[PDB]
Amino acid sequence: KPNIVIFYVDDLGYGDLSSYGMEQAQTPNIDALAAEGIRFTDAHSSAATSTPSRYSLLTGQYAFRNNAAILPGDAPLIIDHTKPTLPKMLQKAGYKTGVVGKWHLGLGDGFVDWNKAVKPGPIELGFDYSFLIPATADRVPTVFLENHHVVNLDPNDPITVSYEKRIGNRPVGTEHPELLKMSADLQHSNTIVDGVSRIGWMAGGKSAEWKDEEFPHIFTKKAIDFISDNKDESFMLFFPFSDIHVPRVPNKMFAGKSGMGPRGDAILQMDWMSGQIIDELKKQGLYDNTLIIFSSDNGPVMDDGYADQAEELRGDHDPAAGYRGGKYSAYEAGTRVPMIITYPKGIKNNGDSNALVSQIDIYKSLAELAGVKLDNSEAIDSKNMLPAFLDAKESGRTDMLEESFTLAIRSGKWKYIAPFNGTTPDWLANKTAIENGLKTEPQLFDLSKDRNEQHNVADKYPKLVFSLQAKINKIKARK
Amino acid sequence: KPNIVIFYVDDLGYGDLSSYGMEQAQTPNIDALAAEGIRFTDAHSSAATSTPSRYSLLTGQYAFRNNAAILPGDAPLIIDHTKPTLPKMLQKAGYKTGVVGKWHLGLGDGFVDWNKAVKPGPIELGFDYSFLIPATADRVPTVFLENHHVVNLDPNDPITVSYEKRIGNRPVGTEHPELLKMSADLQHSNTIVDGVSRIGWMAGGKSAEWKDEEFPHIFTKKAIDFISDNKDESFMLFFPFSDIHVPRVPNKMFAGKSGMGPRGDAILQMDWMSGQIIDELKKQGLYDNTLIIFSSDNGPVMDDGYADQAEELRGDHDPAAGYRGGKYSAYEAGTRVPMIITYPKGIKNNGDSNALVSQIDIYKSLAELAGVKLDNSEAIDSKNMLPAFLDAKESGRTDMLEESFTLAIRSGKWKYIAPFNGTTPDWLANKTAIENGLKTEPQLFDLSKDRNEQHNVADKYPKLVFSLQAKINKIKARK
Ligand SMILES: O=S(=O)(O)OC[C@H]1O[C@@H](O)[C@H](O)[C@@H](O)[C@H]1O
Ligand SMILES: O=S(=O)(O)OC[C@H]1O[C@@H](O)[C@H](O)[C@@H](O)[C@H]1O
Ligand SMILES: [Ca+2]
Ligand SMILES: [Ca+2]
Repeated sequence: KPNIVIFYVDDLGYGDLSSYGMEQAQTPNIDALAAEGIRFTDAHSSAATSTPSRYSLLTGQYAFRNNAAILPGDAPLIIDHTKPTLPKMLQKAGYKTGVVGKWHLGLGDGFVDWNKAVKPGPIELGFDYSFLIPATADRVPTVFLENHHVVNLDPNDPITVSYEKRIGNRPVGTEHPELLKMSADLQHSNTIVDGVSRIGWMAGGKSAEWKDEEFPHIFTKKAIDFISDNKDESFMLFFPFSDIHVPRVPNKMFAGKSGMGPRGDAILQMDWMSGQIIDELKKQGLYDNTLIIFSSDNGPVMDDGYADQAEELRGDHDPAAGYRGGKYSAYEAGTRVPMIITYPKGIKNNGDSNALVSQIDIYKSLAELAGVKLDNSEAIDSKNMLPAFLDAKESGRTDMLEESFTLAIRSGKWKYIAPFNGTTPDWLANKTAIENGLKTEPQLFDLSKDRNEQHNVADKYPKLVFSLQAKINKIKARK
Repeated sequence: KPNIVIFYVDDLGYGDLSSYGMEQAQTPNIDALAAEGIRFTDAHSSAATSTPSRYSLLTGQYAFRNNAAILPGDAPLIIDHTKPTLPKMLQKAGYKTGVVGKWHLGLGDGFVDWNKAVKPGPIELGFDYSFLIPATADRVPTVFLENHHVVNLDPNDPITVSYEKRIGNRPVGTEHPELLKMSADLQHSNTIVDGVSRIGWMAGGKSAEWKDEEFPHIFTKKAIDFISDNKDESFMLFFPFSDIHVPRVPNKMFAGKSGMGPRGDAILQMDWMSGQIIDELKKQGLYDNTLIIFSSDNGPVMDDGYADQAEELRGDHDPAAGYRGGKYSAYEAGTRVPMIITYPKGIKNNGDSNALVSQIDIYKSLAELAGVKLDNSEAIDSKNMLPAFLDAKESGRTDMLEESFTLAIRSGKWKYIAPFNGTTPDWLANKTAIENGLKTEPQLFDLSKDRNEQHNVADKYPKLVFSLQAKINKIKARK
């Protein structure tokens, strides 16, 4: 039974790898995986934002089924811990499980006292070991959580977090721009730590504050500690990167080296972080009997809140590589992300694969790998794609959901986006460089003639529109 | 029968890899090789300069036995095309052979007419295909030699080359500093090509003129085509980089990216080119039955002829990694260079290896691997080291010669340098930033206690000094 490692990059776009087209900088370590293994060209995150994609990846359930949406850093755990989870399925098969990186699935069951035992958390979800950034890099609280406790927390300088009003004695970005390494939009202009303002306020916790620049070393180290401690048994590591999420404050090992600014330097950081872990697996002789899944939680974004020159220094770079949309979108670039799989022992055919695969398929696929029988209720929306994960010649799905602020479905070459008639959060206004694809009219595209989704042919094909819409409706009605 | 790829870097120091301690730049493709295979810490080129090390590589025979030393671009071939070579030996075992990169071994047998079929050359030494820089990048002729003919030669505009006198209409660096990308010493201030002045003068051949900045594309493209043409037979690629020899004119992809200027930038270019070919083997499915040898032709130099900010932008980087000497030197860093070997289908044990081994042993090791018996008189100074090469727990040599302007020998922990009572090139006086170990006294070091050869114990060990000189004497006298 192989080891499992899931490299999970924050906001990595389809074209954000040199093995997926990037010319202005290279990602040699990740590029090496694609050369050896299977490079997926029609693989998808379950959603176009973070919290819902992670929810599906770990539960095998569509995010809308529990209304999963981008969370604050003090939100309660959105996964019901009394139910099967992907890591839980693996412990069953005898795996040691661990997660090192950004969480963003919630913590606790109502009110998080950051100075006491924090639970339910990952450990209650079937992870033997955890070391987390609570939410995202740009949200408070601004600390690491190891298993059930905040790291380097001092009793006499206790932590409190607010998303309602300003608390504590830390400067805030709006009032002290001279303390800011980069300027930030109003949503991101609250409590300053390590010269960067964040979303929300945090009081206390000086001993426990993180230093963004120190991430690549902190997180690779904990990972390697986990691989070391558990090398004598079957282990699974979930490594959700904070990179390349804002704020991009890359390490000086990378800063200014991509020629694309902090966004590009962050891609570089990710690729070096990946390499440290892969190479350790190589040195310790674990690599050949390890299945590595490398992917992303959603599509790319340039300016996501900070004045980090992403647009000014982008040049010719296209982080979606010719697909319409990006982060937050129902268009292909919202969910169509790099996925690369390596497993020397088990891959029958290396090469590029265009199997229609969604990250929600990982659940049942690993189950088959681990030899675990699933309940009829466990991972209901998941499908076994293990053949297509190990053979670039196998096909994957017939049809596939993509979740955004609306819902969209792929059925072969067809791309349908259901009409949206709700309201969207105020911060979405900031992201208009990206076409979100939310219209009150139906949209239908043939990606085989129209890869970029520029020609809506729903008036040409009402037969098809009605069909695919009922499919989305029927999916929502699955009981 | 495994394929064989030899990556052979120019002037690569023991510490010019982050897998060997380099901190100011990252060499991920080469470090990935190190992590998977065996990383050698006591591995040596035969000599502390280019031509002789290359000579002992292909002949399995010490350089002094033919007075082999750094050659001008118009020197006749110094390897006897009538006698066996490493490529010829491989041809006996069925391999399709090729060399892409620099040569520096000489061409022809006296007068080279560059506008006609150049023979003898690499082809008569058992190479099926060759694409070459005839000498060094800082040496005329600045053209490519493909098999027996100059690439993109226009017969109306014939090439002539001289190292004695100025010929032709091209400007020289001594008259036109305004035309240069960087300033040079007077040795390197002759003919200007692509905005860099060379050693010696070249008339004619405008269409053949290469461009340093395109070297990575041109040469990785000829290597990959060589592979992709012979993916179906057993083959061997000798891939002698011009990186990182002076002039350092890195492609814009790497310019300014290392922090250490052109010298470090050439290291990044080296690594990118390695990954291009590594990734090719992996994509075509060849990697697992391919043995890769990665090493260097001699130790490191900072300033070697051009003003390229090597020293200024060094920081705290030590290319000799604490070893004494370097390029041209009789001290350890003159020959002790990085060496790495992978061969997924053959490596017994991976890891780090302190086997005392030399590049002269690659001949007889490969002849075991290819199963070819050698004459009593073939590769006579070569020894089979295949077990140390493929098993990180295996040891190597009892003794080992090191060649420079004097002779030295390693004898386990012992290092002895034979006194030097001779004369040296005026240009070596441009190289005094490095200690060359040329002394009229004998030198003895216990590398066990004195890694950086600081304490000459010739006085404390008169009998040992006699024994090791004696062996050097006996080694010269081998008929
Ligand atoms: O990948 S995500 O965690 O979904 O990104 C979360 C996003 O939420 C938005 O409200 C912020 O303006 C963004 O700056 C970003 O933090
Ligand atoms: O790497 S080597 O080919 O050994 O170096 C040859 C050297 O010859 C010397 O005359 C020059 O001053 C150096 O610039 C360098 O070209
Ligand atoms: Ca995300
Ligand atoms: Ca050299």
